Amino acid sequence: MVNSFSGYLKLTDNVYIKNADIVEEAKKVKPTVVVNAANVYLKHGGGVAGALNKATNNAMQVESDDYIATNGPLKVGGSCVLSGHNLAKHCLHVVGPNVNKGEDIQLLKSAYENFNQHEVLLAPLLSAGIFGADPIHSLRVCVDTVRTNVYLAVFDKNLYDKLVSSFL
Repeated sequence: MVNSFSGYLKLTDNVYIKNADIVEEAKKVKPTVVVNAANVYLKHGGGVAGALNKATNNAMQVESDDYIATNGPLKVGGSCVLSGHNLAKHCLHVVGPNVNKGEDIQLLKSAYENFNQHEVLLAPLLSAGIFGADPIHSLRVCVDTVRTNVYLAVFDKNLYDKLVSSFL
């Protein structure tokens, strides 16, 4: 189906990439699904999670605290679907491994498999940024795992340029 995502470069048949702030993209597009770079406790302190939560005026955190009180922590490589608040219909909170916690990078493929439960997503690169993994490797795993239509937002221009110029 035609959609309103604009300005993306096509990497493969189903993976698209743009130098953009995921918060601003979400506000403009109002996608069905925005992906959060979550941790197992849904503590949205920094990185993408801190930015998305701030954009919701902390409503994402309040909802998340209730989710954890009822259900307990997620698994590394796991996910849950919560409200998208003012950003999207839904937020898919996905836990990539955090290398700075010693977590196993093979779980990155499991993390990306959650995307296949949604026909279209706006997402960051999983395990990138403060999660400590190599973003070039994360993009490779994304391409090789996700089969649904994923629109990747990369805020850092220098990183965006490197991801494009090194893509196989």
